[PDB]
Amino acid sequence: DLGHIVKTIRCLEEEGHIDKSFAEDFLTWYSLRATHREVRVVKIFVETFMEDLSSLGQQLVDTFSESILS
Amino acid sequence: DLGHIVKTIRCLEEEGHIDKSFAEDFLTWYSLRATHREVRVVKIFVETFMEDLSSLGQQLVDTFSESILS
Repeated sequence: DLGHIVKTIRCLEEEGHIDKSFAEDFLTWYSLRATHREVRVVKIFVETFMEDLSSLGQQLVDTFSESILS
Repeated sequence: DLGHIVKTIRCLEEEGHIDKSFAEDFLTWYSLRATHREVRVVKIFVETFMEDLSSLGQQLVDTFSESILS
């Protein structure tokens, strides 16, 4: 979870939807003072995103592999 | 574009949908020998992903900001 949340927050930050400031605050909050249910809800959001990432990856691989190999 | 493609490929790699090997090959291919149309199609896939990232970011911010602030 924590590893997935950090990786996900990094993706967001790298494209400027959150500033480094919010990233830090989000992670400190998540780790220290997020209630058990708000963690469960964070996990849900991250899981949807993981599914979208899985899909893109499959798409890129499926669509371009043949070309990449030459 | 290129900056967005690299950032996007990094997100994928960080969660093991592609190995560092494919990342490198994908980027070299994209830059050097991807045809103009296959670039247009890559861009489309990346754009869908950018929309999914935008949404997650908004979701996290919208849902948790109040909590993060205390």
